[PDB]
Amino acid sequence: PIQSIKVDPMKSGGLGVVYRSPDKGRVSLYLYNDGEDILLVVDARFDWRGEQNVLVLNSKFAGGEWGPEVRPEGFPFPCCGYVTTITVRVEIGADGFTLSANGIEIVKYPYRDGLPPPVTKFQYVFQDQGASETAQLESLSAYY
Amino acid sequence: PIQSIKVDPMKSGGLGVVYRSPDKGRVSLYLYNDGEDILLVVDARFDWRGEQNVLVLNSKFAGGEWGPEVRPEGFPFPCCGYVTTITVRVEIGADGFTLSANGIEIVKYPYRDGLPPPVTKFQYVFQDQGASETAQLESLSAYY
Amino acid sequence: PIQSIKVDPMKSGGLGVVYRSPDKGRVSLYLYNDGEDILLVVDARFDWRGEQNVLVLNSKFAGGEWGPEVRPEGFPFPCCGYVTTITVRVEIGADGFTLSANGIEIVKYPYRDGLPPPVTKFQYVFQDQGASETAQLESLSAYY
Amino acid sequence: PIQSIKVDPMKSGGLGVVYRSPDKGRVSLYLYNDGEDILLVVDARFDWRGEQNVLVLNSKFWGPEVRPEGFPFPCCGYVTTITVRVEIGADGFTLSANGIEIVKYPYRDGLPPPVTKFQYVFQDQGASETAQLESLSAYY
Ligand SMILES: [Cl-]
Repeated sequence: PIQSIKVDPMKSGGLGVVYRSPDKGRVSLYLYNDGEDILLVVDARFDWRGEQNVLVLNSKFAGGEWGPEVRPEGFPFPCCGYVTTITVRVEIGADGFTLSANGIEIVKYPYRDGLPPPVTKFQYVFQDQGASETAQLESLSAYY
Repeated sequence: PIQSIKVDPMKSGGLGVVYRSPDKGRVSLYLYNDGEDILLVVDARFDWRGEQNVLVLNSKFAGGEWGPEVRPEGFPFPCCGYVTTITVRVEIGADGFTLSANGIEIVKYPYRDGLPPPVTKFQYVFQDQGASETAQLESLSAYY
Repeated sequence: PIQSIKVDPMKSGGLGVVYRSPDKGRVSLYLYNDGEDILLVVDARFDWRGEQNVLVLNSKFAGGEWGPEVRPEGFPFPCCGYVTTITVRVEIGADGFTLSANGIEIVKYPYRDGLPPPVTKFQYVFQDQGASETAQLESLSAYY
Repeated sequence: PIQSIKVDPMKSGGLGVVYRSPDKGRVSLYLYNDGEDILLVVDARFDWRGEQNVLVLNSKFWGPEVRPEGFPFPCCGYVTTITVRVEIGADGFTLSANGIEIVKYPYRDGLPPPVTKFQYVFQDQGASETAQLESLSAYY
């Protein structure tokens, strides 16, 4: 349900994850620096606090408050309560993060004030909301 | 919008397709014998004849009539009018075909009476129903 | 040891193979048009009629003689009589083929005059020469 | 040419690497615990001090060295993409390359999982084509 890989400080390249989606709950991906600031959360809400199939991007300092949510369209939430295998990729660009899902680009996310790279940790968190089918993590990768 | 591969008669291995889903229309995959009978259609209805996110599998002889529809759950249609990359595979087993999408097994389908392998041809067909994102075929594969 | 796909007339995309290499003998990939001209042969000689670890490309008319033979470097022939899986890809570009193996571009190859695409058939052929490990075909693909 | 991923300690699953090979030098893959013990190194010697195209496995805190056949060192001057996978099984590591099993390596006393670190290290020895790391993976 929770796994991380820590990388040698990363200012370019990509982080990827493959997982089987849950019918309920949320899958969260956290990109941290050593300060443990959240440079980016990619928070895919399957069914979460009354929201269905909602993707949320945000950042924040370690003991800190969420910035504004961004909510892109195009994340491959399966219909009808189904589940599937999802591959997600975060490019660490000069500009900001680039998020792709199944090789399709979802959103460009410019780096937030005082939170640019290097990334040093990439974390998967599945949180349940009484799902019939819970998320299964298959892999975590760093792309150089 | 229509593309096929022709193979030496296959009685095992697999046929795969990758494509970018459409927001409307249907993507059907046809597996034929040398007689041009349809041993199997894998009919992914994204938005077709007032149906939405429906998978239909059936068989019929060349000029004949469709037999009994099977409508399995789990095919990973995207929510919300979104598109994604879908990988589908059909194994040709001893007793039936095994259909999988994104590496997850969808259903097993016993060969219909007098419609057994060998498969000799595997064809992708997308038919529009005024989609704003039309299907894009990426590849067709034969597995030994 | 011989397998082929016939595709619809292809002026675009690519064609792929995946196989487990032989410790001797040759593996040839032929690209035909409808007339059965050889628009390209990618002939990988592991141990063949005097030669070891040599790559040969040519084209010929169905009738006629060969052309000037090109022998690129870079083809991943394994050392020491080992075998491995080889992935090979032939892009059908505007001006010639591009050959790659395991994702590394091996050579570009301008179309011989009188022998441009459409390509209508991609064929794999293994010919033994007393291998302790013969080749095994894993897949053939058309990319659009 | 040195990279690592540190993972929450793993007693099952797998570690993968993809890189483009060098024509000289060695690329070495290390599996470490918390104390930097070498639970296993997979040392692909393309051209390394007299040895050519040799695979070497071992562990340390040296000890007996295994030398499996079948690792896909390319012939001639050549380089390619290589995909190596190491499974953390119950009996030991299982190592494969380009989808093919190369050998099984029982854990050695004092050196069991969990694995906390997987590290790639290319050391050059005059290569005209240097190694290029492409990705490092953990499988769960
Ligand atoms: Cl119909």
